[PDB]
This record gives sequence, structure tokens and C-alpha cells, in this order.
Amino acid sequence: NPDPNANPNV
Amino acid sequence: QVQLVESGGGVVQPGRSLRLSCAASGFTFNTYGMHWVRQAPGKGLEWVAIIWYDGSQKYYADSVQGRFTISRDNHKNTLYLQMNSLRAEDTAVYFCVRVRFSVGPHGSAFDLWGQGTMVTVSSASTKGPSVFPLAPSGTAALGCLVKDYFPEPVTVSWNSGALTSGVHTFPAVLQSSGLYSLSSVVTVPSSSLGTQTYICNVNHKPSNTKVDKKVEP
Amino acid sequence: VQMTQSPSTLSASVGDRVTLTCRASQSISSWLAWYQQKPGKAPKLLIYDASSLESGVPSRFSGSGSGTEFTLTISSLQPDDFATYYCQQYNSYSFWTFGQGTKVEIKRTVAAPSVFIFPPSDEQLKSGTASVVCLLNNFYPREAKVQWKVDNALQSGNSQESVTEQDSKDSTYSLSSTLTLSKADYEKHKVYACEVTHQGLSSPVTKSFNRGE
Repeated sequence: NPDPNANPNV
Repeated sequence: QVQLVESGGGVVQPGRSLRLSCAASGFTFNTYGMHWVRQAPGKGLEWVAIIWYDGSQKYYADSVQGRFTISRDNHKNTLYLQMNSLRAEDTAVYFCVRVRFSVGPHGSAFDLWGQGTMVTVSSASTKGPSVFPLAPSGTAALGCLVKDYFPEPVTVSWNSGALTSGVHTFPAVLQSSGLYSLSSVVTVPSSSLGTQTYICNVNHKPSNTKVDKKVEP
Repeated sequence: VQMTQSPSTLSASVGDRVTLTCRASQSISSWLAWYQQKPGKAPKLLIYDASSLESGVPSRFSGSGSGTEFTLTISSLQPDDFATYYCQQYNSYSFWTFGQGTKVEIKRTVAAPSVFIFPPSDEQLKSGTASVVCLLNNFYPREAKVQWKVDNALQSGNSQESVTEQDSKDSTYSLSSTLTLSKADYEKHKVYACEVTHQGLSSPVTKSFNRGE
């Protein structure tokens, strides 16, 4: 269950 | 400089598709997570979708899952929103949004927003307004009622622009018919009713409709 | 997570310290941001991580709080700080949700509306519909009650209102209420009245006409 709020940047 | 420029918005029928684009410049776009955020007329901000910097994950709001897809071109520095199965409820300004860069496991706030592009979803037919006087009976009020037009916008001037003080052109209201209506009013010295002529100039570019209506007491 | 802002509007003057409140329905730690938005423009980030001042933002903006209770403070309102302010959470497994905004409007002295009533135009009547418009001009504050009476019968569901943004010169509002009836229903009655209640008026004002007179 991945967190959609995790870091989306490089 | 550092900017986001959206395009692709317009008026579209329900059930149809539309592709929004957002051109990024001035920063290393292919290292940022990016979002779409929307704002319905008169309402607050509502998140739409997120895409990771490398396209490897994407998430979507309940209302757009199965209908919208977010994508990016990391060589042209462009973000996309493919909008399918459009419905009236999708009417809104759409903003492309950059997430503030962060180190570590967590995402951050939204630090850069584009100007927005407006999507209007409606089955209404294009149609020019009917324009009716609001007749004046030590200050007098008069105006023009601009009724039953689609889509937005119209522009209203008074006396070809020579009349600006005291003019209030109200925001359009969307009627149950799906057509818009507004009124423009001006207050003038009631002693000037006979002496000055008052004409409202309505222009509805979507329908190439131009009306100049004289309002008399 | 639902974000709730309070107050929904406040009235303030240049030079005032203003403090806005944001509440989260459950704890969001410090993953909270504040934005400013002006009409027709995109939002601008002010504060992130509940108390960090965003790069390039004026130092009069500050943020405080954690968990469920947050505030934004403008130490001294500048003339360009009248806008709507949104808070927004980005807590783990919580996606992104915004409060409904707090509008900071310009305070000024009370101004009672000028009230005008306009009967349907003869041109519109021939088309089978009657629009009756009530105009409230140049009033403050924005709170106003406008009731349509037709032969002393309170109307409901057949009118719509429009309000201007605060006027840049005199900081007042103007409002229109438009009552819409078929031609046939219009001709069924004689007296059409607009009744306006506003704090600048000691008693409600009613403006009316007799159909045809």
C-alpha cells in the first residue's frame, strides 16, 4: 500500500 | 523565468474528451512531482491528480478515477491531463501545480501554480444574448439586462466607453436552462436623464453578436 | 481529512494584525500549508510545514500550530493583502485537501444600500417572460436580505442574486436580485415589491410598483 503523499521528486 | 503555462481549455459537450497541457520553463521540470488542481466557479480548490517526477506513480481524486489520466513529457517539459467522459461537474479552472522540492520520504506543499485554464462542460448551444433596458423612473439608476446567452463571456460598455463612473456590471448567473444572464447598471444624476443619452453596448464574441441598446426613461 | 477555516470572512484595515484559524478533522502533524488567492488569479504559497516561510514571501506572514489547530498571522496588513486565504493538508495517506477559505475584506463605515426596482421591459414581455430586477447599490457590509413579495406573497425559488466584488474606490458592494416569471404568471398579479434588510437601515426598505402603472 504505497503512500500517495510520499516524496514525488527526484 | 520560472513558470507554468496551461492551455487546452474550452467549452466542450458532456461525454466528450479534452487534453490540457502545461508548459514548464525556468527549472528542471523532470525532477519535480506535479499536480493538477481545479477550482469550480465560486468554489474552493480541489485536488485532481499527481504524477511522480519519473511517471512511475500516479494518483487521482475519486471524482476523476477512470476518466482522467495524467502524463508528462520530460523532454519537452510539459504536463498533460487527458480528460474523458467529461460532465457538467468538471466545469472549473484547472491549474498545473509543482510540489515544493523536499529531501526525505515525504512530499511537500504546492510552491508554483500556473495561471489556470478554464474548462466548461455543457450541452447548451451557442447563443447570443437578448438585451433589454432597465428603464429609469437626486440620483437615478438605469441599466441593461443581458439575458440567455452561451457560453461566457460577454462584455458590456456604456456610451462606447465614455461612461465608466458609477457602472456596475454584475457577474453572470447560470440559469437552469444552462444559459447565462447578467445585468449592467449605472447610477447617473437624475437631472441628466433627459439631457444625456445612455446606450449599453453588449458584445458576445462566441456568437458574433453585437447589440447597442438605448435606454430611455 | 477535512480542513475547516474560521472565520469565513473578516473585515480589517491596513495596518491591522490579522490572524486566521484552520482546524483539521484529525491530526496532520505539521503537514499544513497556507495560500493566498485573489480573484481571477492563481494561489500563491505563503507558509509550508505549518510554520516555514516560503522563499520570497514577505516577513509579515507567519504560521503556527501542529496536530489539528493552526493559525496564519499577518503582522501588519498591507493594501495588497485583501484576498482569500486557504489552508491545505498533505499528511501521510491523506492525499491533498483544502479549507474553504477565509476572505479578508476591507473594513469601512456602514453604508446603507440605495434600492431600485425595475419592471419587466415591454420588449421582454412580448417574448413570454418577465424579469423583475431589484438593485442594491453601494452598500457595506455585504450582508443583506432581499425578499420578493408579489401581492404580499413572499416568493421562493424563482429569483437569483449577483454580488460585485468590493469596489476598489469606496469598498462597497452592489447586489442584484432578479425575479423570473412567465408572462402569464406576471399578469396574474398587480403589486411587485423588493424588500431589503441591511444593518445600515433602521427598518427594512420596500420598493414596489403596480403592474402597468
